[PDB]
Amino acid sequence: GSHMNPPPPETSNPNKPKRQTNQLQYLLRVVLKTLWKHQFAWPFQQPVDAVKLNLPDYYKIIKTPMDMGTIKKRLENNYYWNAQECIQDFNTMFTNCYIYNKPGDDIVLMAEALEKLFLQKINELPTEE
Ligand SMILES: CNC(=O)[C@H](CCCCNC(C)=O)NC(C)=O
Repeated sequence: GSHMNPPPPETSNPNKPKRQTNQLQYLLRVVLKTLWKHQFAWPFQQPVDAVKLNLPDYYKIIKTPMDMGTIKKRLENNYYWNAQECIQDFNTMFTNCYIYNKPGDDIVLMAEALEKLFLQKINELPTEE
């Protein structure tokens, strides 16, 4: 894509420690699956294209971008060490939306719907086995 968008967050790195846990499996099979198919997921399914959206300040404001396409690939590629690393990426995605956009805005209402669902599912994250 455009040189004015940053490289997306990495989804592979042989230097990073990785493991599968039952909590990470739940984050893929239950949490990400649930959020991904929601009516309001689409703005979150890939990195923000600030060029296409005509938002040239987006990567000046948001210095820790994150999206669910990145999270999906990180889960599928077993990139994470633990559930906390994955939960933080979801938390980062939601907070970026709330920092960059205004309380009334369509994208904020969309994020809030996804976040409500996320919280329902994380409250049920299984005991680590
Ligand atoms: C051109 N503007 C849009 O398309 C809007 C606003 C997008 C803001 C950037 N994305 C995020 C996730 O913060 N997207 C809608 C309203 O769904």
